[PDB]
Parts: sequence; C-alpha cells; structure tokens
Amino acid sequence: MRYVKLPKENTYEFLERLKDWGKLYAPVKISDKFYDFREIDDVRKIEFHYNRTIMPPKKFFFKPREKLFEFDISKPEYREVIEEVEPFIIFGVHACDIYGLKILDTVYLDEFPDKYYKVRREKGIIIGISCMPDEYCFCNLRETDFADDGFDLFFHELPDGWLVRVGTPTGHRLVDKNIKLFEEVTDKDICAFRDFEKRRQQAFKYHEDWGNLRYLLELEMEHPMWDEEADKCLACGICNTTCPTCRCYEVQDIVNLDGVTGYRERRWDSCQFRSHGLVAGGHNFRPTKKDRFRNRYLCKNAYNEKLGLSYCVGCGRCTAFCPANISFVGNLRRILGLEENKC
Amino acid sequence: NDNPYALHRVKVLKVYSLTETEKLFLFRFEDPELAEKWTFKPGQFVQLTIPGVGEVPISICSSPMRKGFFELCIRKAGRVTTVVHRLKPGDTVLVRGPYGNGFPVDEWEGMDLLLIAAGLGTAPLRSVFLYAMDNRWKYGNITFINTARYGKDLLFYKELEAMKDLAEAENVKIIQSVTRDPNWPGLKGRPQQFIVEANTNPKNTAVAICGPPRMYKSVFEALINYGYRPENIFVTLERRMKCGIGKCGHCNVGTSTSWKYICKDGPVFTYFDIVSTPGLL
Amino acid sequence: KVRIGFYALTSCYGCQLQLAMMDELLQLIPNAEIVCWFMIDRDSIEDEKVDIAFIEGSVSTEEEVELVKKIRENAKIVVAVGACAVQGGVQSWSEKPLEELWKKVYGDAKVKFQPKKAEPVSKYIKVDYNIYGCPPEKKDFLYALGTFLIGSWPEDIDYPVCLECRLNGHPCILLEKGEPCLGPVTRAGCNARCPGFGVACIGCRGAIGYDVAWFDSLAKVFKEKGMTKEEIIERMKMFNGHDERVEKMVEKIFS
Amino acid sequence: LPITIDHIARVEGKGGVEIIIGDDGVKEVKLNIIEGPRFFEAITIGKKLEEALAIYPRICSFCSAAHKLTALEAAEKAVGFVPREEIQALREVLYIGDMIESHALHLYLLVLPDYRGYSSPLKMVNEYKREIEIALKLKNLGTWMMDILGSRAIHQENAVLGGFGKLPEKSVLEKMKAELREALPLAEYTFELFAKLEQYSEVEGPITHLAVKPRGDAYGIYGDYIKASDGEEFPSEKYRDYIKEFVVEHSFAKHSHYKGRPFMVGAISRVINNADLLYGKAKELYEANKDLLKGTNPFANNLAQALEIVYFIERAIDLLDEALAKWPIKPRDEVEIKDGFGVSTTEAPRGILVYALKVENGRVSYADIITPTAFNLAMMEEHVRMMAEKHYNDDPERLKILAEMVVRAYDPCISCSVH
Ligand SMILES: Cc1cc2nc3c(=O)[nH]c(=O)nc-3n(C[C@H](O)[C@H](O)[C@H](O)COP(=O)(O)OP(=O)(O)OC[C@H]3O[C@@H](n4cnc5c(N)ncnc54)[C@H](O)[C@@H]3O)c2cc1C
Ligand code: NFU
Ligand code: SF4
Ligand code: SF4
Ligand code: SF4
Ligand code: SF4
Ligand code: SF4
Ligand code: SF4
Ligand code: SF4
Ligand code: FES
Repeated sequence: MRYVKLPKENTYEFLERLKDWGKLYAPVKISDKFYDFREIDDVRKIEFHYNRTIMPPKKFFFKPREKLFEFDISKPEYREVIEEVEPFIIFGVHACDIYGLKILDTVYLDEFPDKYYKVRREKGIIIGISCMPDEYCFCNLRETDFADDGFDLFFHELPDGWLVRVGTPTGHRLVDKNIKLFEEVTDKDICAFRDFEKRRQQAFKYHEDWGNLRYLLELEMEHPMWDEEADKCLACGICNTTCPTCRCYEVQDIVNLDGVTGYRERRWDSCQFRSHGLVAGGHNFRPTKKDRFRNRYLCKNAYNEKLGLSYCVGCGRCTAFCPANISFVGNLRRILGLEENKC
Repeated sequence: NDNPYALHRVKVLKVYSLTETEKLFLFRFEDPELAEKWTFKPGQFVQLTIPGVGEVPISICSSPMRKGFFELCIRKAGRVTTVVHRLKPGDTVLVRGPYGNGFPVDEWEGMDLLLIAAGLGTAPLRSVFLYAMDNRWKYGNITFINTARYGKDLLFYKELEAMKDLAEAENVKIIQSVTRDPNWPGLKGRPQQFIVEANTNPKNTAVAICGPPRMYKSVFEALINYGYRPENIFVTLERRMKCGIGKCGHCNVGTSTSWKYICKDGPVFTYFDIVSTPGLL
Repeated sequence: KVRIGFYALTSCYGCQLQLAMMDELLQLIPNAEIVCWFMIDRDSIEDEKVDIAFIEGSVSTEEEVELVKKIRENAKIVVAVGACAVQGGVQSWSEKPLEELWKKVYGDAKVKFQPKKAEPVSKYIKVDYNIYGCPPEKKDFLYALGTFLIGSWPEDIDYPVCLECRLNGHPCILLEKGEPCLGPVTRAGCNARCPGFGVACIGCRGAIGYDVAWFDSLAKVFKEKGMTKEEIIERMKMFNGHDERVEKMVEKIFS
Repeated sequence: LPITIDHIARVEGKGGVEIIIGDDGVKEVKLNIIEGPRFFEAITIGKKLEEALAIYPRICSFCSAAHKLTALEAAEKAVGFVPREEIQALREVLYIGDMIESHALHLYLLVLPDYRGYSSPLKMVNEYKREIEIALKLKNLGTWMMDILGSRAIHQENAVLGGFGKLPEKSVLEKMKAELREALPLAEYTFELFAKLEQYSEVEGPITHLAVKPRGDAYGIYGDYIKASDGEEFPSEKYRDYIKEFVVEHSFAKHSHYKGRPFMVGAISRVINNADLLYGKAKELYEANKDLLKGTNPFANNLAQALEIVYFIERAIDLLDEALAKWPIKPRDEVEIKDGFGVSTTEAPRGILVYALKVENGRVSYADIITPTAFNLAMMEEHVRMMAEKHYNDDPERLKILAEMVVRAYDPCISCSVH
C-alpha cells in the first residue's frame, strides 16, 4: 500500500474535493458530549477527534428503519422498494467500527446475500481514522485496534499532517486525482507515526488477555452476579440498539386505511424486549430479565470462525450509553474473577 | 432474482380439517417454472406469508418426489395462524423457498428407522415416513410412533390406521398411543413405554425424534438404556423465526462455546449437539 | 363495510380531532361506515349495534358507567383509545377523594347530575385492544384501523420510547442532563417526540404491560441523580395514576 | 313536556339545551352539560410546576397551544421572568398558527355544512370539493406550524419556560413564510365565502362586548387591560373584582355574570371593540363590511373569525419576518423557580382565557381556570331563549336546529367550560 502525506493545511481542501464525488457522512456535534454521523454541508463543523458515535456506522448499510416491500392485497404481490444510491464516502470510521462493518458483511453477505445490505456496501468508501482511547474503549482486548482491509483510505494522524494509507482501489483514484494537494512521506513522519501508535497503545485503560471467556462463561451460567446486574438493568435495549454488531431486527406489517395497500417495515430489536424470544402459547425461551441479560452477554461473547473475532468489537458504546452504568467489561472481568477472586 | 427475501405465489388446492385445533392444506405454485423445478429435503420448513399480516414457518409434511405439491399442517394458536385458518381453497398466499437442513435421509440407506413423534412435531416425521415409504427398497423395517395427549389430537390417525394392515405386511410397526386418555379405546403409555417394543436392531438403527423437548430427556434415556446408537439420533427444535436466512437473530440456541442458529444449523440436530450444549432443551 | 362507532366520554376530544386531522380519513369512508361520531356526524345512531367501538375518554359519571355498559352490550370488539380510556389518563392523577375535589373546585354547589371518580374503562368493561398515546399517534390509528379492516388485530407493543429515540438518533436526555425522562418504561409509537425536541418524556403512552415495566431500576437511576422518592413517584403515575404496580415497585427499591 | 337535545353535534362536548314551555311561550332555558368534571383546577394542587404545566393543555384540544401559552405566561409572571423578544415572537407565531387552525376548523368543519345543508363534512367530499379543499389546506397549515414549533398539533409539549426545547432551522422558517404567503389568498377566499352568507334576524338585540386592549401598536391576542362596550377598563389582575362567577344546578360547567348581567365574548366581541388598530387587507375588508359587522347579531361571530384569520395571517408574516433578524437564537432560558404569584388573561380564538397560578417553593399551590366558553354561555342562554321565543309554536325539529345554529355560532368549547 502507498503512503501519501497530507499536510494539515490541505485537510479541509481534500475534504472539499472529496465532496465532489458524493455525499459525505462525518461525525458532527449533536449535543454537549454526544457525536453522531450526520450528513456534511459545511466542512468546518466536522470534529476529527471524537470519542464515539451514538449510532454505529452500520446505519448506512443496515438502515435503522427500512421499508422492505410495499404490497397490494388484491392480486397479492410484494414490490421491493430499492432505490439507486450514489457512492457515499463515510469519513471518520474507527478501527473497531471497521471491524464491526466487516463482521456485519460476514453475517449479511454469507450464503444468502441481503440485497439491501449489498447494494449499499458495494457503493461506500470507508475512511479509517486512528482513534485515541478514552476511559471506555477496549478495542485491544477484542483485537480490533488496527485493520488491514475494508478501508479505501486510512487517515493516521500526524503532528504535521495526516498520513494516508490507500490500501485499496478507488483510494488510489481519489489520491491520484487530488495529488496536487498531497505530498510524500519519509522517515521524519514515519518515526512520529510510530511514536503516536506507541502512545495510543500505552494509553489503554485495560490490558489483559481474554482468551478463555467463551469457555468459562458456560461454567458460570448461574452466577449471582447475573441476578444482581439484571436487577440493576432497566431493559431499555440501548446496549444493543447502539451496538455495531447486532444483526437482530423485527419485521412488522402496516396496512393503510384503504385496506388494500401497505408496506413491510424492518427495525432493530433487542433481546431485552419481551417479544424477541416468544413462541405460541405464551412460552418464552428467555422469560426472566436475567435470562435475556445472560443471553445478550453470551451472544456478544460468541465466536465467529469466518474471521476469528468475537462479535463484540470493544467499542464501549454499551457500557458508556447504558443509563444504569452497568459495566460490560467490569461484569465480564468479574466472570473471570479479577474483582472478587473467591475461588 | 438475487433478492433473498423474495417470495413466490402459491394457491391452496384443497383444505382438510385434520382436528379441532389443526388443519391440513394442499399447495401448488402458480408459476409453472417454479412448480416443475421446486424441490426440498424432508425436514426443511417454509416461510408462509399471508399478505399484510406476517410470515410464519411451517415444516413441510409431504413427499419430495411429488413435484409441485406440498402440505402444511397448521394449528390456530395466534394472529397469523388465525388468519391462515380462514383461507379457502383457491386463494393466494406468498411462500418462500425451503430453508434449513432436513433429516439426513441421504446418509440413511437400508438401516432400520425409529421415527418417534410426539405432539405437534409429527409433520416433519410424517414427511420422512412418506419419503421412506416412497423408496421402501432402500430401507429396513421402520417403526413410526405418533403420540398425543388429548386422544382426539392423534394427527393423521385415520391415514395410519388405514395403512396399518399394509404396514404390518411390509414389516412396518406403526404405533399410536395416548398419554392422558385412560378412557380412549387404544394404547395407553408414554412413547418411552412403547419404544421398548421396537423391531429395529439397535446396532444398525437410525432414530429421528420430533415434538416437545420436555420428553426429549426421557426418550434419550430410554433409547440409550436399550443400547441404541447415540451417533444415530436426530431431533428437531423450534425457536422464533422471522427471516429464515440467518439474519433475524431470534432463533439463537446454545452457549458461547457453540452458539448455533436453527435456520442454518438445523432444524435437524444431533444427539451429541443436544447433550453438548445445555439449554437446547 | 365495518360498522365503526366513536363514543365520547369526558375527554378533551384530542383523539377524535387527531383522527380528523389525518387526511387518510377520506379513504376510510369508502371502506367502512360510521354509526356514531357525534362531533362529525349529526344523524348518528347512539344505540345501534356496531362491530368495533372506539371508546374515547375516562369514566367520571354514572351516566358514563351505564353508557360504557351499553357499549359493551352492543359491540363485538371494544377498543380503548388514548390514555384516558386505557388507564384513566390525567383525569385520575389526583389520589384525593371525589368529595375533596368537589369541595375544592365547586365548593358547596350542587348539580342535578351525579359525578364520579375518574377510572379507566378497563375497570368496568372488558377492552380487547388499545391504541396508546395522548393523543394517539396517527401511525397507531393507521395501523389499528388497517389491521381491523383486513380482519386481524393489532398486537400489544412492549418496546419503550428509547427504541425510537435510539433509532432516530436523538441525544439521550437521561445520560446527558439527568432530567426525569420516562422513556425506558413507556410504550413506543410516538417516534420519540419529546426526547427529539429536548424535553423529558412524561409517560405520554402509559407503562409497558405484561409485567415488563421495571420501575425499580428506573427509580434507582432517578435516585442516583438526586431525586427524592416522592418526587420520583409523582413524576410517574402522571398518566399511570391508577396502576397498582408502580407504588409497590418504587417502595421495593426505597425499602 | 320540555324540549331537550340529547347530544349537540359539532360541538366540543356532550350534552344539549333544555327548553321548557308553557302558556306564555318559552319560560326558561337550561343548558345541560353531562360532560364529567375533570377538576383541572385542583388535580395539580401541590404538584411540581413542570409536571402540572404540561398537563394543563389537556383541558381541550382545539386550541391547547392557547392553554400552554397562557400557562407559560402565568408561570413566567409568577417567577417574574420575561423572555427575549424573539422568544415572544416565536410564541406569537405558535399562537397565531393554533388560532388559525382552531378558527378555520370551527368555521369550515362545524358550522359551514349546516348552512349548506349537510349533517357531516363527509357528505360534502365531492359536492363542495373546493371549499373543503381550502379548509384542509388552512387546517394543515395550522397543523404543520404546530408540528414545527410546538412539536405536535394536539396536547403540545415543546413549549417550555424561557424558550423552546429545540428551535427549527432558517430554511424551515423561510418555508413557513412562503406557506403563509401562499395561504393568504385562501384566507381571502374564506372571508368572502363567509361574508356572502346570511345571518338570522330573529335574535338581534343589544349585546355587551368584552375584549382586551392589545399589548402592542396594533390588534393582537396579547393584552393586559380588559375593555368592554361601555368603556370599562381594568388590569389583568383585577378580573375577579368585576367579573363574578357562580355555579348553576343544571350544568357541570360554571356560570358568569358582568355587572349583574350576562355578557358575550367572541371574535365579534374583540373586533367591534378594538378593530381601530387593525391593519392590512383585513382593515379594508372590515371597512367595507362594517355594515354587516354590527354589534347586534351574534351570527357575525363567524365573519369576525374569518377576518381575524386573515389579519393574523398578515401578522404572522410580519412577525416571522421580524424574527428572522434575531438569528442565531438560543434554544431556551433557564431560571430558578422562585416563589411568586401571577395571572394571564391572554386572548383565545373563542374569547378571553383567564389563568391564575400561585406557586410556592416550586409547587403550584393555587390555580383557578376560567374559559371563554363559560364566559359566553351566560349570554348563550339568553340568545337561545330569545330565538326560541320566535319559534316555540313551530316544528320541534326546526326550533332544535335553529338552537343548534345559534349555539354553534357562539362557538363553544364545552370541555373548556368544565375545567
Ligand atoms: C422450524 C419450525 C417449524 C414449524 N413447523 C410447524 C408445523 O409443521 N406445524 C405447525 O402447526 N406449526 C409449526 N410451527 C409453529 C408455527 O410456526 C407457529 O405456530 C406460528 O408461527 C404461530 O404464529 P402466530 O403469529 O400465530 O403466533 P404469534 O405469537 O401471534 O406470532 C409470533 C411470531 O413469531 C414467529 N414465530 C416463529 N416460530 C414461532 C413459534 N414456534 N411459535 C410462535 N411464533 C413463532 C412468527 O413470525 C409469529 O408470527 C413451526 C415452527 C418452527 C420454528
Ligand atoms: N378556553 C378554551 Fe378551549 Ni374548550 C381549548 N383548548 C377553545 O377552543
Ligand atoms: S474502541 Fe478503539 S477503534 Fe473503537 S472508537 Fe475507541 S479507539 Fe476507536
Ligand atoms: S443499556 Fe443498560 S439498562 Fe438498558 S437494556 Fe442495556 S444493560 Fe439494561
Ligand atoms: S446481543 Fe442480542 S440483539 Fe445483539 S446480536 Fe446477540 S441476540 Fe441479537
Ligand atoms: S457489546 Fe458493547 S462493546 Fe461490544 S460491540 Fe456491542 S456495544 Fe460495543
Ligand atoms: S387521551 Fe390524551 S389527547 Fe385523548 S382526550 Fe385524553 S388527554 Fe386528550
Ligand atoms: S432521552 Fe429518554 S427516551 Fe431517549 S433514550 Fe434517553 S431515556 Fe430513552
Ligand atoms: S416521548 Fe413520552 S411524553 Fe412525549 S409523546 Fe412520546 S410518550 Fe408522550
Ligand atoms: S432464522 Fe433468522 S437468524 Fe436464524
């Protein structure tokens, strides 16, 4: 891959020339300390250094509220409502978010390729940015700190600019078209990039191995910690609706006033809601609140053999955005015994 | 074309009122191109879609050799099922393709089969029984045990009792027993009480079980106590499904060590899979 | 054509007006016939047998009691619309006796008719399906009316307002400023109007049924922000006033 | 046997008027309101200010934004805080939009089909397509303004003390200006349609008109000093000294009197009182139609409502143009809830709405609500008696429908009368 140096006086110029290609989605301020991917109109409002987004970048490919079909009851037919989408450039995707998008690609493009997801994944440019760990981020524990594939551009921050790793095609096209604004890297910036990476690795709050969580979690399925934390839990589904790797959704039918026209709607549904695991006769396969809580923990602590990564990418959205401040990493380390160590 | 959620049109040919709380339906796709090529493995389910109501899964209970036709035994226990029950022959319904892996009938050839059905789960076992009967040459003596709990709820009781003489002629022991009907003039006892009288040789027997998982432990203990091979036991379990293509996330089973999904890792499972991950039952 | 009647109890007529503010009501006329909508129709028959009865308003009169009993006798499927008809609404917020309120408001004056303490419709007659909200969302009206016209029935919702708050992308009030937002315990369908506009939810659609309304954890997180037990109890029961579960759930966490 | 209406249609409440007759014609008129008590004056006593203030709009829904605006004015007077001029301009835009919606909905949905001979608005879906379409556009303009500003058309919740939870953008406000510009010709059409309508002369007589002095250089709903036909003027806080309230035994709603005599409030009661401050096309229309807008016929209330709709559309355009200057605008102001007292007698599309609050240590200790429906019901009884005096020997159905006509011309909000 080619390393192209972008001096800081040309970053906004490159973003303006990037807006020529298509719509730009970058993290902007929405509240006092909340970030979200909003569509860019004025480039100066983009916050380059942001902790995390309130919604993961999966909303562009796995839309939060999507109309699958519109139907007519008479002569029963379902018409798929799919619209052509121009190539959009998602600027400011963390490494953890990039791995989450890869995981959702392995979930949604496997065996049966979802058309709605594929049509939006084939026309998107992911630009990765080197994050800085705050008090919640633990992407090193789940091994999502650095990525090799999935990004067409990687903006690695430098003291005197931005180091751009192209990595993939069409990144070459963008860089070659705007090569007037770009420069060439030498050891001067390489040493600074290495020092920044060393500082980033050293700044993580947690540093321990999590090899045997998937095995030990089954031995301690009936821990009193589950009961206590579930009774502390509010069952609002925020930990899943903001999660980047939750594939679950709920399909509902809406029929108009005429009684002959309607549409089918898809939205994200969490485990905490009652009707996620319900069958006929009022039987629920995770009836109690602790049952659904443990189901979420076990499911996020599963193993994806396609790429060897656990479905949790360590973004920290679940622990940060939980109203009850239930620590995911604290609970999971207490499963290991780093907090109690009774046996 | 490439849309995985896409459906196909199918019209109900004949409705058959099976019991008070169940009904049997006959289907054939409107498109001849789909009808002449559609096929399935015994055990695979179909995402039946009523327009404007919802999508529900029903296991196919027909013989796969009969191209262009299949049967769905549906019970009215909720909203979509209540709407389905009102459907008359010569009406339209959207049906999605087969999903999941059926019973391993391809690997089964010549060995004796112990098809033990309990409650509602008779439909996949009815399908595998019809498949075995349609190719009776490549199988040994087979025992089909269908059980219920209210006496009248013996699914396909008339069809089995009509074929009872021919089954006994063809080395087939079909047994129907009730669990909570002392007054019913028939066979009383649990399915475990009747699998002890199985004609199948335990050394070369494959077993298929379906129905409520609360009797799964008892039937497993009874089968393993008689020397039946645990490597040839296969069951079917149901969870909530809304997609059938592995993206809904509702049908999640197992633990962190083995987090299976039924639409892709079933619904036909294995004995060591059942005992390996607690919580499947 | 389905025979539809809208019977008005003591209410602000917000539910009927919202049903009138939607332009899709013009398409309901071809597909169904209205027997009792007095605010819209003059020739309405007030005692005709109907199929679906949309009851609006709370029960605060003996005349309303006999009216809702007549409705139950003359209707197949009875639909309670709005918080007033589902859980008593804001008309049942005060726990003081009816005589105390009468002395406070009207003093010693006497009227020919007989008043009554405000109660939900579920206390007198068996309601089948609900359309939650205050006023119910036009989405809910469309959904319930269309599902009834098809021949099926809408399902009870168990997801909180936080679902639409997190889908739409509105910032969380509770995690940011700690205001008393009743999101995690009140059913969705309003598309997070209040947290979208920056005001805390006030239980606009009522508490989640099927015993999946965990008031204890929400009371705990309100207490961690500094609210007193009485303040939290008063913040709840604004629209959930006649719910016997809330007091026990809060006193459990404040035991 | 007395003549009674079981349920009056197209009126914001359930119940009807009772007419008793004898050898001397009609003897007495008894308005029966079987609408149950709601105790909105007492259910918020001792409760927190923010919780109580949000549920006050639930008295009715035709103009609940009027209730929210009046309550916010009372609360900010009790705390003694005055919002910025742009905040007051935005609240005026909200009030104008909701008044547009309420007046247009009344004039078109309720009273218009009765004049053209229709029991329900669904009857005229095809035979009166143009008028009902213009009605839908005006109501939808009001509703969209409510959804933009107050976040909802019915039971508004965006309005908060000190400002708003989240203001819309500049393009949304410019689209609001363009929509008002487009809808002004439809307001002219509405005024012409109601001006070419007849008025019944069987009830004409002397009427006492009540209004308030507008708080500005022109006509406006905001006001402090209540004005009357006889020129009496008193501050907003002195409403109890002049207007007296009492309870009758034939209705759950309260009764009011002025100088020992019933008084009528409404759009006419404000136009014929203080229309000299009017401006715009409505001023020319009023000058042209001053002969029809006499302070004698109660049926001129509909014409006055249409004229005020046009005038307030012009005022909304002017106010939005003024408010576009103060940009960018802070969302809301935050003030500590200090102990105090305050009232608010801001005008309503039906008349003068009186709100009184007394908050102690952040909790509403005392609260009284008086509504324009209770204000004009007293003279509604007099008018129905006068009009039944001319038709007591006629067909019962015809006198019933004429009483319906006069009561809907009074434009009542029954569930506002019972708080
Ligand atoms: C793999 C599989 C095979 C099945 N085979 C048969 C069969 O051969 N015969 C038969 O009569 N029934 C069968 N069922 C059960 C049948 O799918 C349910 O009875 C039906 O989905 C009930 O839907 P409902 O809308 O009426 O219930 P509701 O509770 O009103 O709806 C809940 C929704 O959950 C989903 N769902 C998925 N699985 C189930 C389930 N087991 N129970 C309830 N809801 C479920 C559906 O989308 C359903 O609409 C099978 C289920 C599964 C999972
Ligand atoms: N006051 C008052 Fe009313 Ni019945 C309200 N809201 C006027 O429409
Ligand atoms: S967890 Fe790592 S990759 Fe994710 S946002 Fe934090 S620093 Fe970036
Ligand atoms: S965000 Fe926290 S309180 Fe809400 S469901 Fe998840 S764990 Fe429970
Ligand atoms: S944690 Fe829950 S919502 Fe997320 S993927 Fe697993 S089952 Fe689905
Ligand atoms: S479980 Fe929590 S930390 Fe892991 S991916 Fe989901 S939101 Fe992020
Ligand atoms: S439910 Fe809400 S909108 Fe409907 S009448 Fe009651 S308070 Fe008004
Ligand atoms: S602001 Fe309220 S509704 Fe929105 S997520 Fe937070 S608690 Fe839930
Ligand atoms: S957010 Fe709460 S208060 Fe606001 S409309 Fe929705 S349910 Fe009602
Ligand atoms: S069938 Fe949908 S996720 Fe398994």
